[PDB]
Amino acid sequence: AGVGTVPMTDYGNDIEYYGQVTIGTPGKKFNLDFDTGSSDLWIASTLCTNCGSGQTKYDPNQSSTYQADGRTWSISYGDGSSASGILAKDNVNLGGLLIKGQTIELAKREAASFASGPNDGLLGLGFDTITTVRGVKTPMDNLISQGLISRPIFGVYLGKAKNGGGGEYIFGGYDSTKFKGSLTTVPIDNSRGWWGITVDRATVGTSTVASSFDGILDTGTTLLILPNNIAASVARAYGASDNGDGTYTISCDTSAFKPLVFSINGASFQVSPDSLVFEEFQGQCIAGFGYGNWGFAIIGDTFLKNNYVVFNQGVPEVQIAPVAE
Amino acid sequence: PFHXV
Repeated sequence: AGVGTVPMTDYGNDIEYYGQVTIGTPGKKFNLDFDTGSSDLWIASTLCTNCGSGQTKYDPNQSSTYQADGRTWSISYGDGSSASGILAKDNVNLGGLLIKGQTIELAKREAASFASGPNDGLLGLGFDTITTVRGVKTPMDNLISQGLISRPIFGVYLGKAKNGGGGEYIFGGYDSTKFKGSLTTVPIDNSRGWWGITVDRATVGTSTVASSFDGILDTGTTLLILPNNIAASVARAYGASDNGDGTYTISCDTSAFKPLVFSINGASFQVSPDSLVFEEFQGQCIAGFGYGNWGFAIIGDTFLKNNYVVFNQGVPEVQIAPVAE
Repeated sequence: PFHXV
């Protein structure tokens, strides 16, 4: 793969996307979930006492570039999953870019959901204002300051399991074979440490289901999570029924549905009919959109697997275009 | 589903 190019693996039905990262000297390969909603790089380690037997664990003793650190860390994600441990320093190779002396977080403890998932840890791609430990420079910060990328951007392509899966992240560039037409520039609000954008409106056919709302681009979230009123409005347009747990039951037959269209900075971006269904279990389908009690939307994989995004940390801003498919 | 902070 080209310089800074990281091929991704699509886990299950577009649940998450992970890539291989080499840490240490000589180094081990780790499968990390690439998360634009967080800013900590943590990995399962041999200091962990409740980690999965299937996870690959970082072993300080086997890295000649390991450097001890006296600080501890703890994190808790949006769904309550958590992990904790100690800080360390080592080299990280991201698509051939060798970041020297990156602060890495070794887990001593992790939630059962991490122990049973496909990840060895997470790579945070949010802004450095939300690292859990103050003074920690994120991998993007280090790629820029070490001169490993000449433009402070990363291009993101998330594939659809229905089309073969895959995905690809490119640090320092983007790939126009993955999208169609012209990219639309959208300003980013990073005041809360996330990639925040404003959606002008949302329509289903001729119906305006929502007026302008703010949301965050989160590759680490599976669904499109909307504020309660907006979610209900969307659900009514598709005849979806509320499961009372933040999810909806929708018809498995999407052949009759119109796309969920977002108007962003004057252009149209959509959630295609097929993406309206997340998963099918014993003939019942769970929708690709859900609800949460926040005033902003979490624009997750349901949306990102339909739209290519170029993330620019420098401005900050994003460039979006419909996926080529 | 997952909900990454």
